[PDB]
Amino acid sequence: TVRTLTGKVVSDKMDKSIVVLIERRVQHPLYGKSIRRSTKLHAHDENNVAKIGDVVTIKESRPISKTKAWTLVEVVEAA
Amino acid sequence: MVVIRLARGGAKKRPFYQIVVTDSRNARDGRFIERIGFFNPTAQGQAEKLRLDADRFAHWVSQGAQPSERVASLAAQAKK
Amino acid sequence: ARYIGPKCKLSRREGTDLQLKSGVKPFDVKTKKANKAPGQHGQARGGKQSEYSLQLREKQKVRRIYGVLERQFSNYYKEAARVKGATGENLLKLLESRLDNVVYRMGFGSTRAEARQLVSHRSITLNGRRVNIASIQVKAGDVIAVHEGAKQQLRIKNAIELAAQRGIPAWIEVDHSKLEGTFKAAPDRSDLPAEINESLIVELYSK
Amino acid sequence: ANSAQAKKRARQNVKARKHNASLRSMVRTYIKRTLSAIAGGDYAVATEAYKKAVPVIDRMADKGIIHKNKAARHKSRLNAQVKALA
RNA sequence: UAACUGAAGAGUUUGAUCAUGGCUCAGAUUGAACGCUGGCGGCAGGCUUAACACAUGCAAGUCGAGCGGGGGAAGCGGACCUAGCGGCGGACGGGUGAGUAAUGCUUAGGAAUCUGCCUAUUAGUGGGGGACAACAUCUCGAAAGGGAUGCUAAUACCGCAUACGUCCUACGGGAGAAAGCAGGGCCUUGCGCUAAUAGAUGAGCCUAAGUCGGAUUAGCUAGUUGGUGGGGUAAAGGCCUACCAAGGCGACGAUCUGUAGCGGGUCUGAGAGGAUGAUCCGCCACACUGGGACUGAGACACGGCCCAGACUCCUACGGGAGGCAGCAGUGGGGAAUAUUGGACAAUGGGGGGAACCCUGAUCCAGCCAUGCCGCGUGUGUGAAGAAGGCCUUAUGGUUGUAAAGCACUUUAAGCGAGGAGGAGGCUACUUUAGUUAAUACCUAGAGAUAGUGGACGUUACUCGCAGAAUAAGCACCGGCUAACUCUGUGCCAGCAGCCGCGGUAAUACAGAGGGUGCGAGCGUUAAUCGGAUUUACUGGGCGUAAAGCGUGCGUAGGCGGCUUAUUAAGUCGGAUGUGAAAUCCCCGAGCUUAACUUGGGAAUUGCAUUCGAUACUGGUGAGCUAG
Ligand SMILES: [Mg+2]
Ligand SMILES: [Mg+2]
Ligand SMILES: [Mg+2]
Ligand SMILES: [Mg+2]
Ligand SMILES: [Mg+2]
Ligand SMILES: [Mg+2]
Ligand SMILES: [Mg+2]
Ligand SMILES: [Mg+2]
Ligand SMILES: [Mg+2]
Ligand SMILES: [Mg+2]
Ligand SMILES: [Mg+2]
Ligand SMILES: [Mg+2]
Ligand SMILES: [Mg+2]
Ligand SMILES: [Mg+2]
Ligand SMILES: [Mg+2]
Ligand SMILES: [Mg+2]
Ligand SMILES: [Mg+2]
Ligand SMILES: [Mg+2]
Ligand SMILES: [Mg+2]
Ligand SMILES: [Mg+2]
Ligand SMILES: [Mg+2]
Ligand SMILES: [Mg+2]
Ligand SMILES: [Mg+2]
Ligand SMILES: [Mg+2]
Ligand SMILES: [Mg+2]
Ligand SMILES: [Mg+2]
Ligand SMILES: [Mg+2]
Ligand SMILES: [Mg+2]
Ligand SMILES: [Mg+2]
Ligand SMILES: [Mg+2]
Ligand SMILES: [Mg+2]
Ligand SMILES: [Mg+2]
Ligand SMILES: [Mg+2]
Ligand SMILES: [Mg+2]
Ligand SMILES: [Mg+2]
Repeated sequence: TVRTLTGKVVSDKMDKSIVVLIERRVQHPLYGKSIRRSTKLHAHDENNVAKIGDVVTIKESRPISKTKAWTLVEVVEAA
Repeated sequence: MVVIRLARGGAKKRPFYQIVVTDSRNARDGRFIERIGFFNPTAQGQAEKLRLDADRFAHWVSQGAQPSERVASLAAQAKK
Repeated sequence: ARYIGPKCKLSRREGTDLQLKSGVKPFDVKTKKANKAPGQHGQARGGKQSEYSLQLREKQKVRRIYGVLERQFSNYYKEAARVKGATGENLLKLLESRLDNVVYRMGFGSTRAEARQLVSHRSITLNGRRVNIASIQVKAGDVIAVHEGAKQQLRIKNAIELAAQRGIPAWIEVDHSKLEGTFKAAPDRSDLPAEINESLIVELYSK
Repeated sequence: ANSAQAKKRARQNVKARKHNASLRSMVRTYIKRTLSAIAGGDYAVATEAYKKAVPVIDRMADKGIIHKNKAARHKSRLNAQVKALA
C-alpha cells in the first residue's frame, strides 16, 4: 500500500537529493495517437548513492523540504 | 453534534420529508451524511406514509446521534 | 381556448365530412356548397398542393376532427414518439382515449363539441366521481356513466337515438338503459377510418 | 458594537487579554533564565534554573494559556541542552 | 419486463450549364426586452447593468435551578420582574462573485495534527486566599462617555494538597487539576466541573494528473534550490534564522501580459463536438479600501476590536458617531427585474431542569401573461340562402348555418351554506418497570375520560342559486412558405430575412372584402447551437477555382526491414474500492388530468488498486542481408 515510480536519474549535484525524470506514454483525447510526457521529481537521497544516468525506484513520503516529497527505495539497474 | 432529523422537500402545501443523519450545523436541506428513510404526512391511496430503515438508525444512535422529537416519535410509530 | 365559428366551412376545405353538426338529415347535404373550398376564389382552378401542403392539410383535418389545438397535439406526438410501439398509431390511440371522444361514441351527446359541453359542465361520473376535464385519458375498465343529477334534460334523448343507427364500436360496452358505459381497452388502427393517413404526420413533425 | 452583548463581549475580551499577557510573560521569563544559565556553562546552576521553570510551564499549559504539546516541546528541548553540559 | 431509435433541405453569380465558394432561410432554446391585445386557475421564476451611495424598521440572544444587590404589586414572609458580574451562543444560518490562471477547483490517494457540544469507559471533586463590577459619596461634559474614592458575592481569579491513567526522563525519578447548584427525604438521585482514552463529527497539512488565450512575450530566479545547528507550529516543511554549498525552473512554453470564481450540471447536436455555469446542491473567496492582532474548541470574525485612508453625520466647537454584496425600501444606472406584509402552527437553529423566550432561516401571503401546464369565452337546430358588405359576365357569386328566430345548458368567475388535511403532542387522572432506606423524588412504558394547540384561512373540497348571461386577439397571403381579388397611388409615397417590388391593369406599397396560421396570446429585436463536411477526430482540400516554401542540407521531433529469446511499459481481460444527493432515462404511486411531487432501478464506461494473457507496438540480448 505504497505506490512507487521508476525513472532515470538526471541530476545529483545536490547533497542528499536526486532528481528523477519519469516518462509516461499517454493517448491523446481528440486524435488518439500517443504522446510522450515527462515529469521531474525531486527525491531524497541519504548516502548519496545514485548517480547521473542511473534508473531508480522512488516512493512517496511526507515532505522533507520545499519541493521534495519522494524518497529513494533502490537503484534498480546501476549504470 | 450528529443528529437525525427531517429534511423538507416536496411541493408547496404538500410536504415530503427525508430522514437524514447529519451534523447539526449544516443547513436544513444542505449537506448530510446519510439518508435512512422517508415520511409522507399526506399519503393517499397506495402511497406509503413512513419508511424508516432501523438497523442504520440503531447504528447511528449508538455512535452518538441525537434524534429529533419528531424522528424519535416516528421511530416509535414504526416497528408497530 | 376553443374554436367557435362556422362548422361546415372547415368541412369544405378538407373535402371530407369531419363529423361535425350531427343530424338526422345531414347526409352532408346541409351546406349545398360542399366539395367547393371556401371564400371568394374557393375552387377557382386546380391546386399545386406540393408536398408540404398535403402533409399540413391532413394534419389539420385530424386536428379538426377532435378539437385539439396545436400545443396539446404536439405534446401528443412527442409522447407517442416515445412509447416503444410505432409513432403512427400511438397517436390515434392517444386521441381516441380522451374523455369527450369516448363519451361521444357512447351515445351521450350528438357532436363532440357537445360531448365536451357535457363533460366540462360536470355531468359525467368516471369511476364514481364527477370529473370536469375534457382530455382525461380513459383507461381499460373506466366506468363512464351519466351523473344521476341530470338524467332528464332532453338533450340526451335525441342524442341516444342518433347514436343508434350508427356504429356501436367494438370497445365500448354501452347500454342506453341506465346510461352506463364500461370502456374496454383502446381500439387499434382497424376500427377507425383508413382515409386518415398518418404516415405523413410523422414526417411533418420531423422536418 | 450595535448590541448589548456585543459590547459586553468586547469588555470581557480586554480583561482576558490583560490577564493572559501576564502569564505568557511569566513563562517566557523562566525560559529566559534557564537559557541564560545554559550559556554560562555551569551544569549545576543550569539544572537549578531548569527545576524552577518546569512547574511554571506546566501550570500555565494546564490553564490553557499555551498548548500542552508546546510545553512538552519546551521541556524536552531544554532538558536536552543541560544533559549535554555534563 | 423496461431504462433503447439514430442523420431531410431551399434561395441567390450565367443567355443557358456543371463545379467552387460565401451570404441568407426554414428548427430547438431564454432570468429576456419592446409593440398590439388581454378571463381564470396550478406549479415555478423575478437587478444579468453601478463589489454604485444608502434615510427608516426589523435580521442574535438566552439562563434567577451560578451570584450579590435592587424593584413594584400582593397578602413581616410568599410570588414576580431585571441594570451588573458570570456561563453558553454569537466562527452556524443568510448575502455576493470583486480578487484568484493555481496556496483555488475536480479525480485518485496520503501523514506528521487538533477538535466545544454528543456516545462509551476509567480515576476524582480536599482545603484556603486576595480582588473587582454593581452599590455608596465626589467628578469633567450640551450630549455620548469617563474620573476619583471607599464597600462587596460567586460555578469570576490565584496558590496549597492529592492524582488510575496524562507530560518529560539520563528509566533513578521529576511535573501538573477541579465548583458548585437543585428536587425529595446527613442519604439519595439529577444538572454540572477536573484528568484520560477512543469513537462520531468537523477542520488544518501533503502528493500526482487534469483545468482559457498570447512568442507582434525567451530566458527567470539570489531564502532563490539543497544541507547542518537553533528557533517556531496543533502538526511535516526556507515557515524563520545563522552558517556551508552552490544550485532549481524553462520550447512537454518557464517569465511576462490579457480574461476568468470551479464543479454537479443546463442548452444544442444522430453522434463526436460546440456554447454555458441564473434558480437547486458541494467547494473557494469577500464584507466601504489597505495593514494587524485579541478572545475562543474554533475567526485573523458581514450586523466584533485597533490604526491607517477616503467618505457621510451630530455638536452647545468642548466633543463624538458610522458601513444593506441580511429581509423589506429609497436615490441613481439601465432596454429591464416585486411588498418598508403574516406567523413561529410545521421542519430546523440558539439558550434553559422545565415553563418558555429568540429566529426576515423557514413556512406562508401580495405584485408581474416571465415561463410551463390545464380550463373557459357556450350547445342543438335554423334556407325567407333575410338584409348589409365585397366581387361581378348584372344576372349571379361569396361572406354563409354564419346571423336572427326557436329549444336548451350553466363548467370557471359570482352569491349563500357545510368542511378534511397539514398536530405529532402536552396538561391533568390511574397503573407497571427502573435505580434507591424507600412504594419518595426522578427517568421509562402501558389506559379511557376530558382540556389545549393552524399563520395560511372566507383553505382544498362538497352541495345549492340566478341568468348566455361576465370573457378574442395577433401575424401573414410574389417565390422560398400554408393562403387572392378590387380600389388609391405613378421610381413618388413606401416595402424588404434573401432574391427583389414601385416609371397608369402593382396578387410585392396603403385601405377593403375574402382566406391561412396560431390562439390568452401573437409578432419584432438580441443571444447560443443546428442546418454548415463552412476548421473536416468521426468527416475536406492544394495542375487550371483559395492553397507545394526558389532549391538543398540538416537539429529537436515523428515514423522505420527480417528471424529469435526474453520483458510486460502501450494493448487486452477479470476482481475489488470509488464515481454525494438532485438532475437526464425506465417501470409505477399521489395530485379530478397535466405540469408537478415521489418510491425503486438503470446510468454516471471515468479514476485507482490488484491478479492474469502476449498477437501487435516499445525495451533488452543474440542473429541475418532484399534497404
Ligand atoms: Mg509548503
Ligand atoms: Mg450574556
Ligand atoms: Mg439581568
Ligand atoms: Mg469572481
Ligand atoms: Mg473557574
Ligand atoms: Mg498544584
Ligand atoms: Mg478550589
Ligand atoms: Mg533539512
Ligand atoms: Mg529543525
Ligand atoms: Mg533550517
Ligand atoms: Mg507561455
Ligand atoms: Mg472577474
Ligand atoms: Mg453535424
Ligand atoms: Mg467557546
Ligand atoms: Mg487563543
Ligand atoms: Mg460577528
Ligand atoms: Mg449590515
Ligand atoms: Mg436589500
Ligand atoms: Mg433610469
Ligand atoms: Mg419554529
Ligand atoms: Mg365557482
Ligand atoms: Mg387539522
Ligand atoms: Mg403557395
Ligand atoms: Mg391600380
Ligand atoms: Mg399589401
Ligand atoms: Mg394555454
Ligand atoms: Mg461542424
Ligand atoms: Mg473544400
Ligand atoms: Mg491558383
Ligand atoms: Mg517547387
Ligand atoms: Mg533523428
Ligand atoms: Mg523509434
Ligand atoms: Mg501492462
Ligand atoms: Mg448521482
Ligand atoms: Mg541487432
